[PDB]
Amino acid sequence: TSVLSNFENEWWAGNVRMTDLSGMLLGAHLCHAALMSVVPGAFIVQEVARYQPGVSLPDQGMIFMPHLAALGVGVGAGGEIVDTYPFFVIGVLHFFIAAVCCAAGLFHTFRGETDLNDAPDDSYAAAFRYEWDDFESLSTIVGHHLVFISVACLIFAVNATYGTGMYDINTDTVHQISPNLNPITLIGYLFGFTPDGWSGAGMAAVNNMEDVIGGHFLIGVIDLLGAAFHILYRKPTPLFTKHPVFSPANGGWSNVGMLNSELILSWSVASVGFMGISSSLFIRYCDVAYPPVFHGVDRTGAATLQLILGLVWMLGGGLWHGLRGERLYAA
Amino acid sequence: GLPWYRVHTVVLNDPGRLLSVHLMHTALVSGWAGSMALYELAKYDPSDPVLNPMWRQGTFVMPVMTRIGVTHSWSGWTVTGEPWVTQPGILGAHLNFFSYEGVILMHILAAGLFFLAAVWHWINWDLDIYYPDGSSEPASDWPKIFGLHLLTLGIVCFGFGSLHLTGILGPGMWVSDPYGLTGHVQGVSPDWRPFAFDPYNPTGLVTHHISAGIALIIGGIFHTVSRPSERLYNALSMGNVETVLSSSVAFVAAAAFVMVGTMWYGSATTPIELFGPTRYQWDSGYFQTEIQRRVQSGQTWDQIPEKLVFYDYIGNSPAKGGLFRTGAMNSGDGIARAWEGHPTFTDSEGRELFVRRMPNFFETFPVVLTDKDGVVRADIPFRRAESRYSFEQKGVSVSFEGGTLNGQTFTDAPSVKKYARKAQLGEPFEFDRETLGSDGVFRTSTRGWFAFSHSCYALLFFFGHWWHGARTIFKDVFE
Amino acid sequence: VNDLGAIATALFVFIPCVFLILLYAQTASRG
Amino acid sequence: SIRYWIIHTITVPMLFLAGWLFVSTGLAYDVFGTPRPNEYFDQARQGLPLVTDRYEGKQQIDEFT
Amino acid sequence: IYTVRWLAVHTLGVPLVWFLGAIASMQFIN
Amino acid sequence: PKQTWWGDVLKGNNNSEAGKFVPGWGTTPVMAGFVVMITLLLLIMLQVYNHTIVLDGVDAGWTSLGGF
Amino acid sequence: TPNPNKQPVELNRASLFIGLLLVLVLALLFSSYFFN
Amino acid sequence: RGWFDVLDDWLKRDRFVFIGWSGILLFPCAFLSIGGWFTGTTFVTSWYTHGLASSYLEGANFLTVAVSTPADSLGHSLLLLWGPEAQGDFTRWCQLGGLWNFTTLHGVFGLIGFMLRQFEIARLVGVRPYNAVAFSGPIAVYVSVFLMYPLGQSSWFFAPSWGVTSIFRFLLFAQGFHNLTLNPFHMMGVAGILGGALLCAIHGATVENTLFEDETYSMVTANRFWSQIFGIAFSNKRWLHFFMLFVPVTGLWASAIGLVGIALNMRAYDFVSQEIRAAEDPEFETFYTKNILLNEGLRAWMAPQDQIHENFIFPEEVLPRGN
Amino acid sequence: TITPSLQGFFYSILFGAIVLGLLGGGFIFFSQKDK
Ligand code: CL7
Ligand SMILES: CCCCCCCCCCCCCCCC(=O)OC[C@H](COP(=O)(O)OC[C@@H](O)CO)OC(=O)CCCCCCCCCCCCCCC
Ligand SMILES: CC1=C(/C=C/C(C)=C/C=C/C(C)=C/C=C/C=C(C)/C=C/C=C(C)/C=C/C2=C[C@H](C)[C@H](O)CC2(C)C)C(C)(C)C[C@@H](O)C1
Ligand SMILES: CC1=CCCC(C)(C)[C@H]1/C=C/C(C)=C/C=C/C(C)=C/C=C/C=C(C)/C=C/C=C(C)/C=C/C1=C(C)CCCC1(C)C
Ligand SMILES: CC1=CCCC(C)(C)[C@H]1/C=C/C(C)=C/C=C/C(C)=C/C=C/C=C(C)/C=C/C=C(C)/C=C\C1=C(C)CCCC1(C)C
Repeated sequence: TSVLSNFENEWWAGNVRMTDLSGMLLGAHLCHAALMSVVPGAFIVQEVARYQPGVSLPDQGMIFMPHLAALGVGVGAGGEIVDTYPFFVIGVLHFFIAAVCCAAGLFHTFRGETDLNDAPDDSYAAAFRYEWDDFESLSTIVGHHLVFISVACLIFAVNATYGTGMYDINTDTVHQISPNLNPITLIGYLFGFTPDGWSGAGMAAVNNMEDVIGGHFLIGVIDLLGAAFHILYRKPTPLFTKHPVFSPANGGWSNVGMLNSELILSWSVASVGFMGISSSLFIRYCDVAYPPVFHGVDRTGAATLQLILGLVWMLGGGLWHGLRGERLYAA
Repeated sequence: GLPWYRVHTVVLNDPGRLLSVHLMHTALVSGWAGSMALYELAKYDPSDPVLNPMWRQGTFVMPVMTRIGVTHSWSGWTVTGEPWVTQPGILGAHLNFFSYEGVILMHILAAGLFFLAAVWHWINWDLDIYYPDGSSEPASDWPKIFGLHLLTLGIVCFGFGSLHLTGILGPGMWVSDPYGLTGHVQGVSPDWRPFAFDPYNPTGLVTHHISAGIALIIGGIFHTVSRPSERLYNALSMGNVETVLSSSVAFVAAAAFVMVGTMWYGSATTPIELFGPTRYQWDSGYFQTEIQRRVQSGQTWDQIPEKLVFYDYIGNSPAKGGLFRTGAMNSGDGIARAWEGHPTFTDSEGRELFVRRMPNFFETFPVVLTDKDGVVRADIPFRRAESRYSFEQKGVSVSFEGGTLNGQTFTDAPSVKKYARKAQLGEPFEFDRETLGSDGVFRTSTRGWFAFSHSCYALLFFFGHWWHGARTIFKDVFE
Repeated sequence: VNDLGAIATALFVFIPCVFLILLYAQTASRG
Repeated sequence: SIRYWIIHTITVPMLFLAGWLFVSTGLAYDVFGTPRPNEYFDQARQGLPLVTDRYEGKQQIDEFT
Repeated sequence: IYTVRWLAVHTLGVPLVWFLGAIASMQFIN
Repeated sequence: PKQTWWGDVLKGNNNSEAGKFVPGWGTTPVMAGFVVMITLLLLIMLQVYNHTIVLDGVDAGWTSLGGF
Repeated sequence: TPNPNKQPVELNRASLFIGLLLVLVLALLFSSYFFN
Repeated sequence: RGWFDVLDDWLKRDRFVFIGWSGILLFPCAFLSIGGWFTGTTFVTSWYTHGLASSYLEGANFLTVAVSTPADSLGHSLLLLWGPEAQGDFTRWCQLGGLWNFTTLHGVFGLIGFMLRQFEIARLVGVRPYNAVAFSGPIAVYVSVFLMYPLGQSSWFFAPSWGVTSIFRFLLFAQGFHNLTLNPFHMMGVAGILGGALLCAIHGATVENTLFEDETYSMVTANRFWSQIFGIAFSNKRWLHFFMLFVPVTGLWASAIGLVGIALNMRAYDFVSQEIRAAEDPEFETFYTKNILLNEGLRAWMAPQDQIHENFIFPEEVLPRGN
Repeated sequence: TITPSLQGFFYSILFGAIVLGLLGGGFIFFSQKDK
């Protein structure tokens, strides 16, 4: 099925069988998202069930409550959990999202048409036809997903600034913090250029909520602009086409800029692993975004967990799928 | 005919008779379990749970029974130090039935039933199932049979972990304090936090048997469905049962070694209330440290719980026995009856010195009473020698706190010498030999016998694994 | 000494011995 | 034959001297912690430096050092 | 020319020669 | 060759697929990973038992019995 | 129905002597410890 | 032909030596074990664990160099170069005795690799692998002496330090503290080894002295000679050589079981009736009692310095003597 | 929380992976070379 390595039709590899089946692939992703959303809500409800008021969160071993309390959910002045009901509401809403995703996945796996190339010729569904070769098709997908991520980030920032704000570590309580919008100052962190001097952990030495909220505004605007870029153009440019790549497809650097299913998957996997490593640094050092009132002070274990996951995705998955895609570029 | 060391190969090609001999072996094993437990019951003294526990009494299977729930007897007595109350009142309270005698009865019944099944399968060796659809030669598929067996064992492991061990639907398991004082049979709750890998915390065991249980079930299901691979199938010769024998023997040897390790080093599975103290608790001064801290914590000497002082005797160590010193420990130094109390020694100048305790290694030790500062004060010279630092020349009194010799002060040189030797043997104690004709030479507890026997078994079974692997891999040659 | 020492020695001497003699006899009777 | 003779002549004595100087320059004592002949004891430090604790052995040696 | 035998011969000889030199050096220590 | 009832029940599990294997390597690669995984697991346990590894708040000794 | 797999058991005279020597020598060695 | 078949054929290719798959485990592990021993004797000293000078730098002799065991305080710690003890410091790793663990563990895996290698070679040639089963004995001895014994004791400190005089110290220590010579399993081991030497000697002499004037020797003459000289003789060649194989291996296994027994102090240290009878009257004196006295003396005179960590202090008065 | 001993074990896994990878890479690469 669009691959001939040695073992394409093995049951333990059977997911590759959906390489071209667009409808089934969409269903599979939706079901997976159902899993990813079931876990948080279920474990939040389980946590709130055993939560004790006198003891502090770091001493209760909660791995989802701290992230919710960091956003001012159910906490008051002094950083103590007051009311537990909003955590329960968050869990229930994740249950709802998971149920909707699972319904969609069941529809597209069984009721929906397996391959959208078999859609009835502009039936609201041919507009969703995509091919792992044509660039234009996948461009609009990237654009719309960027739209959603950007709207999420902007919503987070707007909530922080105007409505009910976040738990600011320095001010000791939940406040609508006034954002900092000095773009050079924000983008300096990416090279470690913190105001207090260069720092080893980029983006992680922020010492005030204003920096993070301004950065989120910047990221939201940037992602919205990129969404416009990809939705409105869909055409390959001399950046993607005609860029150097080293591969045994042709021994040595080439300017081909190849495209393939495994290659797209590999770039995505590498991106995820990189985010894992960046988050590892973040939770190791940045305690503005992780108030030790909630997550505790010692946080080497969580950072190491993130590190391992990031290495597995960036090195293992990224390399494996990149090599397979480059080899499949011998068609 | 066959050589005497190959007589049992006459069942190699016969699945029915192979199953028959396995069933007969199972019948023998269950019968031995029953008979051994019966004998131990018939030679037991429930009166004294403190200075004569089961491990002092040469019990072998009673601690293994007691580990996971069985404590009382139909005659009434419990091993925890209280007459058994029939707290059972309802169904799911078979606990009044599954005492020692209930387990014995069930095991003997299983022995009989398995023996009958073995006879049946020996006679009906040619059932149609052993033969494939269209070939006279009997042929079994070992991979799927392994899958079925593994699934069964995974179900039973998951049930044991989740129901029996947790106490939800079972007696639970034996738990205790760090010093072997309070011993309950209570349920445990599983926790997946990393401290469940601590071997001495029982919460791991449940957490193991649940998760591992599930792992076997999945592992069963896969093998009940999945076929082998030509590569592996040809390499390991999966069509030949001898490979199963080789791999199983290796596994069982590894299991024996791991069990010996836990038994010798102690763990949550082996509590000292059941199997007795290890040899490292004497070496590290574990109980002496604890007692000394407790007394130093303001408690008077007579207020020290007698189990905690019995554990500090060196006669309890499993590293003081012998290979042919047979029988229970009480056949050795005799059965204890009373603790004479903690003795203290003083010399002419009134300085308080202490006796150095004999390590596990030495069969005999030279008695040396030394100043706490590391200077030898007095001693007992060799059997007949002239001295300058001596017991009498310097003169030594001994005074006893608590116990039978409370407040007493022996300054009679033979008495001081006797109690010096006792003090270097741990804690002085009242031992009786007249009841059993005890020989005064020590013996090892249940823990030592376990460790020795199964280390020998593991060592032999490794050679067995090598031999059977050789006969599997070289099958074409070994004919 | 051990009252069971003599019994253990006797059974150790006897059981393998009777086993071996039985095997040899039922071998030699056969041609 | 002949070719390798040049390489071995150039190299082997250099390796021999490498070991020689590794001992002579006293580097081995630092690498392996082996005491100098005067380092076994001070003028009166005739006590033995025996480790008594498993957990902090290296630091205890540093005290013995 | 890097045969497995070359590796083996060198992995043996190199440390062997180094240690022979070291021991010789120790022989001349007072 | 008695045709018992229980034999009828169990013959399919006994030798329906007797002597059948899939060609090549099949699932053997996946098995490899599992082995390596347990090779870590056991190893970790050993060191935890050996006090080479000291997990935080996990005192591998008789003191851990505190709480029973 | 007879079982094909049945086979007799053989032990010649020399093997009997070897086995008896092994057994008697082991008994002589270990009796001094069994009596303890 | 995948990469695996290429690798397999490459391993099995004829060379000066045969590598096989087993080589991947044998050669690195064997080489590391040998190198560890050589380094430990040449440079590393035991001044901090046993208070000895057991290295050439110290000025020791070939008969007195030893890779001495780790200290007593470490218990049975594996002493990894990166463990809680060494913590990555090579010098502390050497001083603490980590070279002993390095050498012994890599030796274990070298022995395992060698047994696997014999399995593989016999598989290639196509003959019964009796050689591997024979080699099973040495592995039993090694595992019993260097692993099971120190594991049954307090620490690695009681294992045999890799050396010559250190091994002699181990022998004398075993006699003093476990009374090993009186252990029946050691007696079977001694009988096995001495009988193996006897079999080798007389088999060689017989084959040389019944050579045909050209298998190659008169089995009939040898059989008659031994029957009329000694009484019994091998009339079967296969039995003769299987017996030659069987005797020393069995001796090694019996000794292995003896050594695992004494690892738990489950030792045959004394005969109870003799101790009782000696207690009743002092005139009763036998060789066993004097052996007991020698054991007492060796324990007393060796303990203060052998187990230096224990800080034993026995005065002259308590030391046993022949007065 | 990570302790020094656990970090040492993790570095051990790194080094062991490196050693095994270099050994296996050398073996497979040399086998592929003189095919
Ligand atoms: C001692 C090393 C060893 C081990 C532990 C071992 N085998 Mg063997 N072994 C077999 C099964 C077996 C099982 C099921 C099993 C594990 O449960 C073992 N083995 C294990 C049979 C398939 C096959 C033939 C079996 C066979 O013919 O057995 C005949 C044996 C007889 C009449 C008596 C031998 C005397 C023993 C002193 C018995 C003493 C009582 C007993 C100890 C009580 C304790 C119980 C328990 C704790 C041990 C076999 C062989 C054989 C040998 C040899 C040399 C061995 N083995 C060796 C081992 C064949 O020649 C021979 C062979 O294969 O040649 C063709
Ligand atoms: C649970 C109940 C258990 C009850 C006990 C069971 C006991 C079973 C039998 C045990 C003894 C078996 C003996 C077989 C004896 C026997 O028949 O041997 C001869 C036999 C010959 O094998 P073949 O295949 O050539 O012929 C087989 C037939 O002759 C007999 O089946 O070979 C072996 O058995 C190999 C092992 C020899 C072992 C002995 C070698 C050493 C001999 C000398 C040692 C003592 C002297 C030492 C002087 C210092
Ligand atoms: C295309 C190409 C390739 C790939 C090259 C690579 C690897 C390109 C890498 C591209 C990357 C990593 C792009 C990512 C850029 C990251 C950006 C732009 C992050 C911006 C984040 C900002 C601005 C946030 C800032 C904040 C916001 C945040 C909320 C916190 O409050 C902190 C604070 C305030 C710093 C090859 C390898 C195929 C060939 C190359 O030659 C060319
Ligand atoms: C043979 C003999 C009999 C007749 C007389 C005669 C004089 C000739 C006599 C010979 C005597 C002589 C001079 C013998 C010389 C012998 C010697 C020293 C041989 C030594 C070779 C040295 C070797 C391998 C060392 C290898 C070292 C290794 C891997 C190091 C391993 C390492 C360790 C130990 C710590 C961690 C780091 C690392 C690198 C993994
Ligand atoms: C028959 C019948 C049918 C219907 C139900 C009913 C209950 C009535 C049933 C009756 C069942 C009964 C009474 C079953 C009794 C079974 C018994 C007692 C089985 C035997 C157990 C004894 C065993 C294994 C022997 C072990 C002996 C061994 C190792 C040999 C040597 C020994 C070893 C190697 C270790 C050291 C000690 C020693 C002795 C040297």
